[PDB]
Amino acid sequence: DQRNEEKAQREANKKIEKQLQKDKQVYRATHRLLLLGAGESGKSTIVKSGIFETKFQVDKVNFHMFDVGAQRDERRKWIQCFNDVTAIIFVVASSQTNRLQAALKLFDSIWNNKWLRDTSVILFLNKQDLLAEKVLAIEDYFPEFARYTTPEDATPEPGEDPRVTRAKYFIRDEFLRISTASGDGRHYCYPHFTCAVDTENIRRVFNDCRDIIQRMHLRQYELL
Amino acid sequence: TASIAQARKLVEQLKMEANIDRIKVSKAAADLMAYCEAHAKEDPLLTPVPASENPFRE
Amino acid sequence: ELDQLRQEAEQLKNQIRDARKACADATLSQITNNIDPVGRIQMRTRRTLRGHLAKIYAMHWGTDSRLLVSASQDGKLIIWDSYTTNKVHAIPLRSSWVMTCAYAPSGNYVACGGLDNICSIYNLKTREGNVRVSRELAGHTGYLSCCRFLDDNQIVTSSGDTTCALWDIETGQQTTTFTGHTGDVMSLSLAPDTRLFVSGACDASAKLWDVREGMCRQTFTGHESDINAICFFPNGNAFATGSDDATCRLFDLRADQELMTYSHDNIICGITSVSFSKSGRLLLAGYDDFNCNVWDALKADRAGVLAGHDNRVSCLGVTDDGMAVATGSWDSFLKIWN
Amino acid sequence: QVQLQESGGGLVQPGGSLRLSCAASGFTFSNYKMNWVRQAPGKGLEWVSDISQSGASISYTGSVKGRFTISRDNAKNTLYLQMNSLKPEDTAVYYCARCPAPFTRDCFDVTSTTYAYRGQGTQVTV
Amino acid sequence: SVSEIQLMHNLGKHLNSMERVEWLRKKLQDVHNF
Amino acid sequence: VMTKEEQIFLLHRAQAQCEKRLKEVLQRGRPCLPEWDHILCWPLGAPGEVVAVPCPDYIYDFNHKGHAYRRCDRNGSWELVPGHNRTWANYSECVKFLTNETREREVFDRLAMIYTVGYSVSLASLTVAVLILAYFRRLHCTRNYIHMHLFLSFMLRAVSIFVKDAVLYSAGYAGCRVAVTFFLYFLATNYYWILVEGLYLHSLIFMAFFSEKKYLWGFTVFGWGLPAVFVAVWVSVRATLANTGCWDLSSGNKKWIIQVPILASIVLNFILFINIVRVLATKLRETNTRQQYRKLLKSTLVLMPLFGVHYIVFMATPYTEVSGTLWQVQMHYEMLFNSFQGFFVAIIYCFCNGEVQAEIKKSWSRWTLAL
Repeated sequence: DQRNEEKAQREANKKIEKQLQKDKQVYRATHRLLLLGAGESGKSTIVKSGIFETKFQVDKVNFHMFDVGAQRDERRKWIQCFNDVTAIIFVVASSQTNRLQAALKLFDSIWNNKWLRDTSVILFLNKQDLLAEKVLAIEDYFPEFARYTTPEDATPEPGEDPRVTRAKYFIRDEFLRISTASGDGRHYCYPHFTCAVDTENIRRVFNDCRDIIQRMHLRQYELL
Repeated sequence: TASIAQARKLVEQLKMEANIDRIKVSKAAADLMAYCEAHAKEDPLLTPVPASENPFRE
Repeated sequence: ELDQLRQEAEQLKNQIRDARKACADATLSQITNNIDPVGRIQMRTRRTLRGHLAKIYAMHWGTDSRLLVSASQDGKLIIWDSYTTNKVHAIPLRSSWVMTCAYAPSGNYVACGGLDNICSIYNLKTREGNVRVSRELAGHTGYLSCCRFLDDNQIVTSSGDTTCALWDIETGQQTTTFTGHTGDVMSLSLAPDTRLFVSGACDASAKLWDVREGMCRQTFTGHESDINAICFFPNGNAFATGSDDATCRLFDLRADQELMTYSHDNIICGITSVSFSKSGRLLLAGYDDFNCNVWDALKADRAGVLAGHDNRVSCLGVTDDGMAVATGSWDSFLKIWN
Repeated sequence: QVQLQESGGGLVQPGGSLRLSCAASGFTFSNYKMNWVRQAPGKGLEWVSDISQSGASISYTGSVKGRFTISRDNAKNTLYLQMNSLKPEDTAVYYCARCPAPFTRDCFDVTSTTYAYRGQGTQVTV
Repeated sequence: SVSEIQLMHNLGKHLNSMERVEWLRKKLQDVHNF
Repeated sequence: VMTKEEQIFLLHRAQAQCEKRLKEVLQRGRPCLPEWDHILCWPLGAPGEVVAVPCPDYIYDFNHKGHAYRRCDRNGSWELVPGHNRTWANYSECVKFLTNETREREVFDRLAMIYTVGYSVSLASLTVAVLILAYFRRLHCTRNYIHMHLFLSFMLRAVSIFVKDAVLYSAGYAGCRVAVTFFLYFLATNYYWILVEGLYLHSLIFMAFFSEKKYLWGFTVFGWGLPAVFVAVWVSVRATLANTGCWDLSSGNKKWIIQVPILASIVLNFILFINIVRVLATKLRETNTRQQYRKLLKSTLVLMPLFGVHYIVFMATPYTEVSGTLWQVQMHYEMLFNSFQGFFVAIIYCFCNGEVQAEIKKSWSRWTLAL
C-alpha cells in the first residue's frame, strides 16, 4: 500500500551511500593547506573571488592549498573555518611600519586560539636576500638584539656573513619564543628560511606534512 | 575625509530612530505572557505528546 | 565640522537613552514572578544522522517538518528524511567552505554559501532528475554568513562586508542593499509575516530592517561581544540574541529595550545558536562547551540540558510544528531530540 | 553600550612626560584583556602595549620598552599608559582597544581599520 | 622453539614412558612371582 | 624412546623368534632346558648352578650390562623357591633401580598451574575489554578493529589450551586430534595477529598514505588464513605419513611446518619494534634531556607487550633435555609471560587508554544524570 514508496527511498539511500564511500576516500587522501601571510611578504611569489584554490602533487600525494583573497582584515570569524587543515603556511617578510611585530602578534593570536590549538604552523621566514642586503648596508625596534648571541647549533651557509646569520636566527628565536611558551604537545612549528629563488619550498612543505601525520599517528597510540 | 559624511548619515539615522512611539514594558511583558499561555497546549516540547502520536518513535 | 556632528550624535544618544529609561516601569521578572515554573525538561535523542565527513556549520528544516538540509565543509549538501533516517539528495558543491544553508518554504530550492562570496541556488525539482545549480548570486565583497528565502524568487543574504542584501533570483540582480553595521553580520531572522528582519553583527548590535523600503527602523544594543545568533519570538514582537559573552538576551520591538538576560556563572563559553519553541516559552541555545541549554523565556531558569555531542554545537532548529529539535556540531553528526 | 573614552593628550616638548587615561563603560572590565594602539600621520595602526585580565602579564613593543608603563584599575574601570621620555617620533593618535572576547589569551584584530571595540582616540604631539 | 608445543610434546613423551615403565614392572612382578 | 605398544611389540617379537628356537630345542642330557618366562628367553642351564642370562636387549628399561639368574637343579630340572611351588629367580642386576621416580612429574603440574591461572586472568580481562570496545561507537577506528581481532585471538588461544588440557590429560580417535589441531591453529593466529599489530603501526608511520579497506582486509586474511594454511598442511602430512595415536606426540621433524612461521613472525616483529623505537627517539630529540629519556623508556616499556618482544629470548632455543637448567628457565619464563601477555595488553590498550576512560566517564556521568 505504501511500501512501494519506501523501497524507492531505500534504493536512493543505497546509491547516495555508495557515492559517499568514494567521496570519503578522495577526501582523506588529500592534504589541505592554508596559505596565510601579511603584506609585502612575497606570498604570491611562493604560490609558484573570496578564496583562491591551488592544487599540486608531490610523490603521488595530492595537496590542496588555499589563499584568502577578498576577505577584510578582521579574521576572527573566518579563520575558525580552518581547523582540520594539515598545517597553516605562514609567510613573514623577514627584513615605515613595524610589520615584523605585526606578524608576531598575528602568530601569537593564531597559536593561542581556542580552536587552532591542534593545527600546526609551517613558518616561512622570507626575504633573506633583502635581510642580508640591509644588514650589510635593527636594535632600535628590538632592544634584545644588543644582547643576542648566535646559537652554537646554527647551520650556516658556506661563506655567509656572521651578521645576517645572527639577524635571521634572532627573528627565528623571536617566533620560537611564542611557539615554546604554549602548546602542551598538541601542535608544532616548523621554521624555514626562504629566499627569492627557492624551488625547495614544496619539498619542505611535503616533509613537514609527513612529520605532522607521523606525530598525530603516534599520539593516537600515546607514544609521544 | 569620509568621516564627515559618515557622521552626517549617522546623525540622520539617530534622529530617524529617536522619535518613534514606545510602549511600556509592563504592556509588552504581559503580551508575551498572554501569547505564551494561549498557545501552551500546542507545544510538544513543553507538554510532550503521547508516544503513539509521535513521529520520531512509533 | 566633525566634533559638532559628534556632539549632536551624543545628545541624540542621550535622548534615546532616557526615552528608553522612561518606559521601564517594571521588569519582566516582576511580572512573571508568580507564574508556575515549567519543571525539568528531559529530552531524548531519537535519531543520529550520519554521512558527513567534516564539521557541520548550517542546517535548516523544511516547512513539512520531515525534510532538513545540512551543510558540511567537506563540500556536500545532504538532504535528510528525518522520520526514516534516509538521504534524499547529496549535492556536491564547487567550494568546500560552506557556512550557510537555507531551505525554500516551497520545498523546490536550496541555497548554500560561504567563503566564495557567492550564494548558489539549487533546483531540487528537475526534469532530468538531477539537482543542478539554478543561479549563482555574485556581488558581495565578503564571505556569506546567512541566507534566508522569502519566496521562490526573493532571498536575503548576510555578508562579512557589513551588509545585507535582497536578491531577485530570476534576474540575479541585487535589489535592495542594507547598510549600517560597522562589523561583519553573522545572523538573520525573518519576521513571521516577511515584512521585517533583524540582523546581528560583530559590533555588539542588532538592527531591524524594512524589507520593502530598505530603512533601518531600530537599533538594539546591550551585548558586550559579537552577536552570533538571532531568532524571532513566535509572534514577531520580540527576538533573542546570543553572543560571545555567554549570555542570551530578549528584546522588545515596541519598548525598544532589553527585557531579560539568560546567564549562569558556570557558563563562560559563547553561544552559537538560538531558537524558540512553538509556544515561545522555551529558548534553546547551543554553546561552545559542547552542550545545549534549555531556558524558560518568561523566567531566567535552566529547564534542562541537551548533552550528547562531542564537539562545538554549531546549529539549532525547531520544526514548524514544534515536534522536535535538531542539533549539528563539529563532530559531524546531526541529532534529533524529542 | 561598549564605550571607551580616552583623555590626557596634548603637547610635550621632546623629553617630557604624559599620562593617558581610558574610561570604560558597558562591559565587565575585569574579564577583558586591554590594548593600546596608535596611528602615526600617514601610517597604519600599530600595537603599543597590552595587559591581561589581572595585571599579571604585560607586554610592550620594542620601540617603547623602558619608557611606557601600562596599568589597570579593575575597580574604577580605567586603564592607564604612563608615557615617559618622549621621542619626537612618538607623535600619534593613541587609541584604547579591547580584545573581542572574555576569558581569552588571543586578540585578533585590534589594529584593523574598522574595529568596533576601540575609542576615538587622543592626540599626543611632541 | 615454541614453548607450548614443546611442553605438549615433552608431556606426551613423559606419559608414554610412564605407561611403559608401569607395564614393565607389572610384567616383571607377575612373571617372576607367579 | 618406546611407547607402551612399541615395547609390547618388542617383547612379543622376541617371543615369536624364541618360540621357533624353543620348539626346535625343547622337542629335541640333563641340562636345564631354555624356558619362556614371559619376559626373557632363558639359556640352557648348567646342572646345579645358577643360570646367568644377559639383560634382554629388547626391553628398553633394563640395564643392558647386567644379568638375571635362575637356579638349576642338579637333576636337570629347574629348582623351586623353598616353601613355594615356583622356580627361583633373581633379576636384580637387571631391574633393581628400575623405578627411578617421577621427579619431573612435579614441574609439569607447576607449569600447568602457572599458565592456567595466567590464562584465566587474561581471558576475563580480555572479555571485558572486547565488550567495552564493541559497545562505545566512538572508539570504532581501524586501530580499534585490529585491537579487537588481537583480543579475540588471545581469548581463542586460552580456550584452546583449556580444552586441549581437558581432552588429552583426562587413544587415537577424533577428539584428541581436533583439540590438538584447533590448539595449534589458535596459537598461530595469536602470533600472527601480534605480527599484524606491528606491521600496521609500521605502515602507519613509514608510508602514511594508505588505502584503509584494502589493507585492513588484507591484514584480516593474513591474520586468519596463513595459520589455517600451514596447519592444514601439517594435518595433511600427519594423516598420510604418521596418523599415529593422537598427534600430541612429535613425529619426526614435521613439527617445523607449524613452528617455522611462528619464529619468523617473532624475529620480524622484533625488527619492526627496533625500527619503531628508533623513529620515536628521533622524534623525541628533534622536538627537545631527562624527560625525553623517561618518555622513551615509558614508550618502549608499553610497546613491549604489544609487539611481543619476550619470545626473542628463546625463539632460537632447540629442543632441550627436560631436566636441565636451560629447559626449566625457558619453560617457567615462557609460561609466566605468555599467560599474562593478554592481561597486560588489555590493561594498557583498553583500560589505561585516555579515550576509553573519557568515554566511560561521560557515559557514567550521563547515566547518573538519568538517575
